Formats: sequence, structure tokens, C-alpha cells
Amino acid sequence: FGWFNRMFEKSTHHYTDSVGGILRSTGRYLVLYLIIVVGM
Amino acid sequence: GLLVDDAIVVVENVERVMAEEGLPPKEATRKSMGQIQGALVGIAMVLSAV
Amino acid sequence: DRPIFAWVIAIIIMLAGGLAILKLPVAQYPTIAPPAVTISASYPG
Amino acid sequence: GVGYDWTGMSYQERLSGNQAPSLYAISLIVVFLCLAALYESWSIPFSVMLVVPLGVIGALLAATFRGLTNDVYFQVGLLTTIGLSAANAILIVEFAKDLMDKEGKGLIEATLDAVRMRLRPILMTSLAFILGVMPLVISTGAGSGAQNAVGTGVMGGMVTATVLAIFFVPVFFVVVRRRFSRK
Repeated sequence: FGWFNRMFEKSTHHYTDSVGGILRSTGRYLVLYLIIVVGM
Repeated sequence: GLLVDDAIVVVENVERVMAEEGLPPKEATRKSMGQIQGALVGIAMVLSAV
Repeated sequence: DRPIFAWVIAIIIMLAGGLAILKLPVAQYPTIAPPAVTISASYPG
Repeated sequence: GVGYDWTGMSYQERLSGNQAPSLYAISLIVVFLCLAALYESWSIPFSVMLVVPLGVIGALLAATFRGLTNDVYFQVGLLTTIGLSAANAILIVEFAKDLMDKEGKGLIEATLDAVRMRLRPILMTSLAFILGVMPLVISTGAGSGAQNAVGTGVMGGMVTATVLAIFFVPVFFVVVRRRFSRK
């Protein structure tokens, strides 16, 4: 019926353009990675 | 785990290319491993690396 | 024949022999001697 | 004339200390190395090499927020979820650099195309994994204190090696931030 429908909506925008959102940014994760690394 | 997961890719990639490329037969499998050549050998060689 | 693969093979042969040189300290010889098992007793006087 | 000496527990020369710094050392010289086999440049061995803290972060989270501690099963438990995490990163990096070079370009607009067709594996690989380690994390509080120690260190380190490695930091920044911006 449409169980495949759930993650297909999660794939586009909610994942694909979401990634295109932080590749548009990048900057915040130069230190957030270091927050994860030095946090661990 | 690992063993199930190294096999999951080649099983899925054929199910993936049939839904995408449209071509149904053995030749669909064929080309899948064209993008999983070093992603089988190299990954194993760096699995063993740890 | 591309380079990046071979230039890693050299590193394997580099590190394998570099870990095998850790047989330090390595002895001069090579055992030549046909085995010598000695029995000794002392009866004083 | 009272001179000290050490015996049984006094190792001798073993433990985790003086073992781990030479454990992960050659677990790094080779991890970087064969990540150039069919891969080549100084780029890709950062497109995967640095996805390792995404695994570890949850493993200590599972250890610290539970009471469990860094033993052998957590040691090898940390080691499985690091190459298994790689087998997802190095797998999408494969899909990425095969969408470029061997195919036809994709600085940003094929990295997406690569990460548009394999989230099946990268998630169901993890989904079958998480649940496979679930009979280990608990299920038995009497059968073993080993399955708990081996399992919690995996799936705790796995959930973050899945969710933070599906879209967050290293991933994508692996082929974008860790290849170009400079060279």
C-alpha cells in the first residue's frame, strides 16, 4: 500500500536537501566536530 | 554482524538497479559490483587494519 | 599500472622489515656447534 | 639490604597501558594505508579515517551512562564499530568518488546523488545490526556479564555511528571539507 511512503518523504528534503543545507553552511561543524572529539 | 552487512550491499544493489535502471537480468548484478570493487577488497584490507 | 597502490606496497615491506629489525639485540653468530651435553662428577681426594 | 621486587600482578609488561598505544598505532598506520588501495590520494584517507569518533562517542556514552567500564569486550567492541562504521563511510565515499572522476563531475550536485541511493544499506545494515546486539545488551542478567559488556559497547557506539554518520559531521564533509577548500 504505502509503507515505503514514510522514508521516501524522509529521503527528499528531510534528508537530501537537509544535507544540501549543511553543505551550504559547513562552518558550524568545524568546531562541533571538535566538540564531539574533545568531548569524547 | 559484519558478514551479513558485507553481503547486504550486493543483494540490495541488484534490487536497487532494477528499480532504477529498469534492466532485470544478470547484467544488472554485473554492473553493481563495478561500484563495489574496492569497496569489498579495500574495506576488508582496512577492516583487518584494526 | 598506476602508482598509489605500489607506493603503499613499499610501506608494507617497509614496516614489516622495520618490525623485524626489532630483533635487537641481534647476536653475532648463527649456531654452528654440534650439540654438547656434558656430564660431570667430583670425587674429592 | 631490604631491596624491593614485584611478582604476579606486577604484569610483567602487559595490561591495557603499554598495550593500547601500540594497539591503535598499527591500527592507524594500516587503516590510513589500504584506504589508498584503489583510492589513491591524501583525500579519501580522511574521508573515512576521521569518521571514527562518531562511533566512539556513543560507546563511552553507553559505558558511562550505565555503569559499565573499559574492558576487553568493550575494547574489541570499540574495534568492530570503527571498521563497520567505515564500511558505511568508505562505502558512500566510494559512491561519491565514483560519481566523480569515473563518472561525470559532482562537487556538490553528485555527492547528493551518491547519498540519494544507498540509505537502504547504510540504515538496514545498522537496523539488522542494532537488533542483533539487542539479545546481548540485556535479555540475560544471569546468563552472562560478558554479553552485556560486549553488546552495550557496540550498539551504544553504533547508534551514534549511524545517526551522526548518516548526515552530520565527517560524512559528506569527508569528500567536500576533507578533499577541497584548499587543494
